[PDB]
This record gives sequence, C-alpha cells and structure tokens, in this order.
Amino acid sequence: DAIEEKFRERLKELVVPKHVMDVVDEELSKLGLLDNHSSEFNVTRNYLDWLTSIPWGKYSNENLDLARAQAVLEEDHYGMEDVKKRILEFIAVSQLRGSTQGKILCFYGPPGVGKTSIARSIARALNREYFRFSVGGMTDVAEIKGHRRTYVGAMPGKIIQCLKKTKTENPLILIDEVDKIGRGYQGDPSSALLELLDPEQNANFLDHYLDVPVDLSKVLFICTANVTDTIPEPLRDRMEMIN
Amino acid sequence: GSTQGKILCFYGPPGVGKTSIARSIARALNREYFRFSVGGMTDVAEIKGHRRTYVGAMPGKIIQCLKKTKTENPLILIDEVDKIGRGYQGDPSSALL
Amino acid sequence: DAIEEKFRERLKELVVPKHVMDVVDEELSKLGLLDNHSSEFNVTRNYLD
Amino acid sequence: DAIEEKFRERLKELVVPKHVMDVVDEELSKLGLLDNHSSEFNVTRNYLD
Amino acid sequence: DAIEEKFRERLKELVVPKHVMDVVDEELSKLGLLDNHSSEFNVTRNYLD
Amino acid sequence: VSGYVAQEKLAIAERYLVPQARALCGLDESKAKLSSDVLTLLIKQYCRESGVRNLQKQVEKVLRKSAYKIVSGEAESVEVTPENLQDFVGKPVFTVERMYDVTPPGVVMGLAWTAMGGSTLFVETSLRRPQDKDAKGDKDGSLEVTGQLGEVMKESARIAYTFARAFLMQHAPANDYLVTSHIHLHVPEGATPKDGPSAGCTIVTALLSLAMGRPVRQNLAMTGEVSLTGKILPVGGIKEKTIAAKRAGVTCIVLPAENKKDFYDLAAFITEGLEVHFVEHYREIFDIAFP
Amino acid sequence: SGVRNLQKQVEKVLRKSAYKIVSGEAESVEVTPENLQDFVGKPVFTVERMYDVTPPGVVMGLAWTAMGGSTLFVETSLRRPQDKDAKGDKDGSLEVTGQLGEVMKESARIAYTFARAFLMQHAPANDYLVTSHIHLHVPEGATPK
Ligand SMILES: Nc1ncnc2c1ncn2[C@@H]1O[C@H](COP(=O)(O)OP(=O)(O)O)[C@@H](O)[C@H]1O
Ligand SMILES: Nc1ncnc2c1ncn2[C@@H]1O[C@H](COP(=O)(O)OP(=O)(O)O)[C@@H](O)[C@H]1O
Repeated sequence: DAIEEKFRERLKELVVPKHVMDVVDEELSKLGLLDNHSSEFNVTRNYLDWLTSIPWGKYSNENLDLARAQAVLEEDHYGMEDVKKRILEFIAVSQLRGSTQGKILCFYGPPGVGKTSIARSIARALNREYFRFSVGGMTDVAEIKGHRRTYVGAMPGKIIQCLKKTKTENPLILIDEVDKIGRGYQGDPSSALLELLDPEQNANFLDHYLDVPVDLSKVLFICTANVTDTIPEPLRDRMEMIN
Repeated sequence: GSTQGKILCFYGPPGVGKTSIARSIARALNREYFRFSVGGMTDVAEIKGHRRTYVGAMPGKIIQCLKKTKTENPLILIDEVDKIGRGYQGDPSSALL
Repeated sequence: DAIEEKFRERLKELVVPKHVMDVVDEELSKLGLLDNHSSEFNVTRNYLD
Repeated sequence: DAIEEKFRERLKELVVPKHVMDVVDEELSKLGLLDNHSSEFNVTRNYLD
Repeated sequence: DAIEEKFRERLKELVVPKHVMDVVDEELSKLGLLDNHSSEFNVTRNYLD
Repeated sequence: VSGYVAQEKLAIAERYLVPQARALCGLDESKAKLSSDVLTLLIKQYCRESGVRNLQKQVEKVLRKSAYKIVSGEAESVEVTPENLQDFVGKPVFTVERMYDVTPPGVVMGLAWTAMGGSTLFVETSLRRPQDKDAKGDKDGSLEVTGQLGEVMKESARIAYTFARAFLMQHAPANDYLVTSHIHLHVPEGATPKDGPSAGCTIVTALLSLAMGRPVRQNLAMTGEVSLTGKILPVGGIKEKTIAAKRAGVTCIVLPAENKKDFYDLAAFITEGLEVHFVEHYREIFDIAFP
Repeated sequence: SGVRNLQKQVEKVLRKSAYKIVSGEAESVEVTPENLQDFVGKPVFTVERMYDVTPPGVVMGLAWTAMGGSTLFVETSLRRPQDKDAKGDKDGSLEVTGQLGEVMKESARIAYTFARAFLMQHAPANDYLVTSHIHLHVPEGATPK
C-alpha cells in the first residue's frame, strides 16, 4: 500500500473531517478491490491524488490588528481611502464579533484599476492563499463542478485544483469576470455557483467528480465583475457591491 | 387511521418564507426533514441512481435520505420545480412523475 | 458473518418486505459465494450496506 | 449449476421455442465455462436471469 | 518522454520566452500523466506541439 | 402564499429576523439594540421588494458592522439610531417612489402581476411625425407598439387602439388626433405572458390623455382588460397587485367589477387607505379619471 | 368539455369537509348551495358569451380547437376615415390579424371578394366595402386543418 501509506501519513497530519475520513476509508477499500495496473486504477489513483492533495484543516492564521492591514495595503496601493476604509471596517467588524466570518464582495470599475492587485494584496494581508479563477464567458460545468469521474478524461472542477495548489483549507479565492459568465441551457454554471456562494451550503459542498462533501466554510471567497447590472439577481442580491 | 402521504405545492414571490414553513411543519408532525434542491437539474440518475454495474454508481439522492434520516416516512422537500431541466437528454421531469 | 450479522440484527428490527427479505438474503448468499477479495465482491458489499 | 438448475426447471414448465431454447442452452454452457466470480459471469448471470 | 524530449532538445536550441518556458514546463509535466488513449491527451499533445 | 405589506414587514423583522441574524454574528441584544425606527426607515426606503430577502441583507450588514465595533472598535455597546444609521448602511438610494409626480399628458400608471411580486410599471406614448402632414390628408394614424411585445400583446394593443378611435368620435367628433397621426407607444417589459392582456385597460386611457392632451388625475392607478366594445373583463392575481399599488403610495384604484369578490378576501388592515372604484363598462372609468 | 376540472373541485370540497370532521365542529357535513361559497369560495365564471347585444360587425363562430370546442367571436372595424376623397377610387384593402396561418390568408381573401360581389349584386348604391380600408380579427384557437 505505497500510495495509500504516503497519503495516509498525510491523512495523519492534515485533520480531515471524520466523515470524509470514513468516506475515503470505504473508497480506499474499493482501491484495494481495484487492480494494480487497470486504467481505472490510474483514474482513481490520480483521484486519490486530487483528493488527498486537498488540505483538510490546514488553517492559515490571520493577522487581526487593523494596523498591519494599514501598512500592507499601503505597502502596495496608494490612496483610494474609500475602499481601504471599507476593508478596514470589514476587518474591524469581523475582529469584533469573534470568529472569522464570510461575506462575498466585488470591486468594479475600468479594467486595470488594480482590482486583482488589491485582491492579492489583501491575500497577503490576511495571509490567505491566492488563486485567480476567471469565469468570463465560461459555459461547461466540467470546469466548475467537474466531471462525474466515470467519464473518459474526467477531471475535478477548478476548485479542487485550487485547494490542491494552495495547500491551506481557508484561502482567498478570487473568481474573475463574474459578469459575463455563460448562463445557458447546457447546465448553467452561474446557477451552479450558488452552491459555492450559499453561506450555509458551502459548508457541505459536493461535486460529481469527487462525491465526498468538502467544507469550504472558512474560505474567504472574492468575486470580480466589471459592472453590477448584468449579473443575475439571485447571485447579485447577496454580495456587497463595492466600487 | 394511519399516516398518509399527499402532495402539496407552495408558490409565490421568492423570499416569502416558503422553506421556513417547510421545516416548521417538519418539527410539527415530528417527521424527520430533508431538503433536496433540484433547480436546474438534468441527471435522471439522481432520481434513480445508476445500474450499480456502471462504474462509480451509487443510488439516487433519495436513497441517501433514507439511509440518513432512518424513517420510512420522512418529509421530502423537492425545491424549485419550475426550473427543472426539461431537455432532449432524457427529461428528469418525466422521471419524477 | 460480522458485517452480515450486524446488518442481520439491523434487518431483525425493521420489518422488511418478504420480497426485499429474500433479496437481501439471496444477496447475502451471493456474498457468501463471492470471494472476499473480488472487486465484484466489494461492489456487492457496498450494495449490501 | 444451481442457478442454471432453477433456470432449467423454470424452462421445464413454460414451453420455449426451439430457437430460444438452443440460445439459452449455448448461453448456459457459455456461463458454465465462465468463472464463478468473474465480472462478466455476473453480467451473463443477470442476463440469463 | 520522446515527444517531451524532442520538445526539450529544441528548447535547448530555441530560447522560448520565460513565460513560454514555464507554460511548456507544466504542460510537459502534464503529458506524462495522461494516457495515450485519452481524448484530451491528443488535443494537448498537439497543443504542445 | 402571498407577498407582504410595508407595515407587515416590521412585525416580522423585529422578531423572526433580527434575532436570527443576531445569532449569526453571535451577539446578544445587550450590546446591539436596533429600535423600531431604524426598521421602518429601512423597509420604507431602502428595499422595495415583495420578498423579505433584501431587508435580510441589510440587517445582516448592520449587525456585522456592529460586531466590528465591539471586538476592536470603540463602543462596547453599539446603539444604532437613524442619525447613526447612514454611517453603517450608507446614504439612502431610493426615495422618490413613482418617478413622475406631475404625470405629463400621455403617461399612465399600470399595475402588472410580474413573475415575482407586482410592480407599478408606467405606460407611455408620443407622436412620431408631424401631425398636420396634410390638412386634407387621409392616412391611418398607424400605431407602433414597443417594449418587448409578445404577439398576443400585439392583438390586445390593436384592439385597444380601435376602441380608442371609436370612443373619440363617440365623444368629441371635431377632434381627429388619433386617426390622422402616427404614434409610438411603449409598454415596459416584466409582465408574464398570461396576464399580458391585463395591461390593456391602461392603454386606452393613455391614448385618450394624449388626444385631448390633458393630464390624468394624479396617482390613480388602474388595470383591466378591454373588450373592443367597452366591456371590461376579469383580471388575475389581485392580491399581489394591490400590495404593489400600496407600496407606491397610490390613493385610488379601479378594477373590473368581476373581481369585487377576490379583493374583499384580503385582510382588513391590508385594504385600509385605498378607495376602490369597481366598474364594468369602460365609459365609467372615463368619468373617474379625467374630469 | 372534459371532466378534469370538476374532478378537482369536488376533491377540494371533500377534503375541506374532512377538516371540518376530524377536529372540527360538525359530526356530519351537509353541503348546501347557500353553504357552498364558504367551502369553495366565490364564483369564478359568470359572464358566459362576452357580447350580448353584439354591436354591428361582430359574429359568433364555432371552432373545433385542439381540445374540445369553443365559441370564439370574430370582429372587424374601420381603420381610416372613409371619405378621404369623395371621388377617390382605391381598393378598400383589408388587413387580417390574429396570428393567422397562410392558408387562412387565402381563405380570407376569397371571402372578402365574395363580400364585394354580393353587395354590388344586391344594393348597388352602397359602396362601403370597395371604398374603405378595414381591419379584421379572427381569434386564434382553431387547429390548422
Ligand atoms: N493604487 C494602485 N497601486 C498599485 N498598483 C495599481 C494601483 N492602481 C492600479 N494599479 C496597477 O493596475 C494594474 C491592474 O492589475 P490588477 O488589479 O492586478 O488586474 P485588473 O487589470 O483586473 O485590474 C496593476 O499592474 C497595478 O500595479
Ligand atoms: N412569516 C415569516 N416568519 C418567519 N420568517 C420569515 C417569514 N417570512 C419570511 N421569513 C424569512 O424568509 C427567509 C427565507 O424564507 P424561505 O421561504 O424559508 O426561503 P425563500 O423565502 O428564500 O424561498 C427566511 O430567512 C425566513 O426567516
């Protein structure tokens, strides 16, 4: 059980949810049932790579003094006191009412105003991990939720890869260009995003590729759209629209 | 005499309080509750699982509710029927009947 | 016998239909005929559960 | 042969066409060659059922 | 490894831009993971070509 | 299930909403009081939607800012006041419900049972060519409907047009504005197709306002369905419509007589402050709007 | 024409009766017409046959619609002042409307020409048809055949 053992010493370090622990236990039982050389063994061993790779409980700690946020935003972005005061109130209020808290936010304006630049600057302010994810004009649901994992060439949605790359359980995801998302009859990803963005149902998100529920509750999502009007109402009504 | 099933529907402007009454009934009758969104769905397999000879097959969502909720008579709450995926690819809405 | 019997006492509480009774029991018989190592037996095991 | 024997008494009551008779016979033998645990044996088992 | 390495030898000859250096590197690492039989492998092999 | 009256949202939000969000931010009432006055200002101004979801976003925002004021901020007990409020939730966005107030001639209010809730969409019309193209000219004053018409809405429109043309010669023969001039007419989209025709009773009053050119009496919303001979027909979904008319400050309303039943099913507090005028034949409405 | 809608109504009445029994007051519900409006609410339809006096130029017409049959009305009216020129000699062009299919368009022109012929054959002094434009509206619902 070589791969099983490297992923299992992994399992011993990152604190997986016990539910996902037992679910990977039955799945590992199947992997024992599955053959050493089968092409499906390759699909499910690389499944084990995508699943074990995901941090499960790694928790980047934040700074919580407003001051260090003062500096680090000033280190990399001049002026714009309105947006800074907004982020300052954001940290100031989350810092008051105990634990970290979610909210979605958007910045919008002419391209190249520094939107993504402040995104990453905040990501290194809070110490959360960064990951861009453009969604302008996307249509297929295989890049957001993933495939079934029974399709040929199947791969998990983009999010599973961001978790695989960033190695923290509570990063600062940055979906990009939300306004122009492809909202079609072929399975609308923009509707599919609500499961991500639901404040309660993000905590037990699941996707067709890797069935096991994920727990995104600690993630601090961010989304970027050039104009607030085109975004469909159910998605647009939750999040605050900073300018 | 015995408990009985029945279908019911609620409809109105979004955010009128619908799902909240659902749960209030669930703790009224004392049946176990289980939400099940189906907005934008197209997976007939979700209503019926897969053959179990298909690779990666598991029974449809409802069976997971029976395994979890442990009653023979829970209160399923299908959500957002209006937006059910009615396509050429096998209409789940036919499967729900 | 271990898994089969914890599920059997399970079965003893809930009143299964005789149709489902013979189905779970004959599936249990196929568990007994199927070898423990087979991935086919892992599928039927997961099915029994 | 147990499964095939319940099948064959089955067939002993209802009168099959000789066409499908020979087909089930060769499938029955083809089953009999097949391993007691092979996945394809389960497929042809369910199929013969 | 043959396709990756002829991309590598030409990489020794032609100086790809450092952004193209990186991109071809991650795609090269992707090439070995894929099956030759996989459909996406064809489009991404031809893409790297 | 139906929508909710402006006052009704107050009694909801003070009990079933505020404490819940208070449990979302984890505070207790001891440090984050929110008076009724803040709630009435909120719902009256900043959120005009039949659902309660929008107010739920606002009150969330206020609470979470209070949490920031506690854990690090200055106050150990934030006390929102309306004068304070603009800090937390910013400056007011909407106030001037019902854009026109003088209602310049040829624009009339019209209720619409949209796909979600009900909204008091206006209908507007105007000339599109010089009127006196020929003092002897005999060309039909062709209409041009606009505003995301479904074809069914097109027949309804043509019917209402013809009834307007007949009503003028029945009333004031010397005027000829309608038959001798082109006219653009605009119905804002939003109504679901099945109720589509229900806007039609508004249409004819639009045209007539343009004809004499006198303004409609203020804030007299209406709805109906015209018959091509002045009979009016029942419309559907009345409860949503009446609440939408209530939000906009309407102080009169006109309905087909066939729905004198459903409107009275409504809870009595919902119906206070309106002054309904049921009518069946169209001529009636003409005397309850213009003169 | 079908019984489906009445099947819904009688269902509704019964189950409301069940609510009056199992916990309610009466041990034996007795529906009566005076009672009825309580249980099932206010009447829906009343004004069968929209027009009653039928002001000129509107006529009833049966139509074998896709489900059952319905008595849709047909309507018409002037579209311009008629005496645009007392000497004017221009065809009184018709304008058909109501989501017409093209086969109906040919039928319409045929019927129009027959009207024009019948008038001059009957009462020559009248000239309303040949000298004026006219809109005509056939409500949709008939199956194409
Ligand atoms: N106040 C600022 N401080 C630093 N850089 C800025 C500022 N305003 C604009 N920029 C620049 O604008 C560019 C835009 O980048 P970014 O926000 O990362 O993506 P986008 O093009 O979507 O806005 C960056 O190169 C950044 O340096
Ligand atoms: N009468 C009511 N009592 C309590 N809560 C209500 C009422 N009406 C609306 N709500 C609130 O509306 C919100 C959403 O209601 P629900 O129907 O459960 O979902 P949705 O309205 O989004 O479909 C809930 O957070 C709930 O508190």
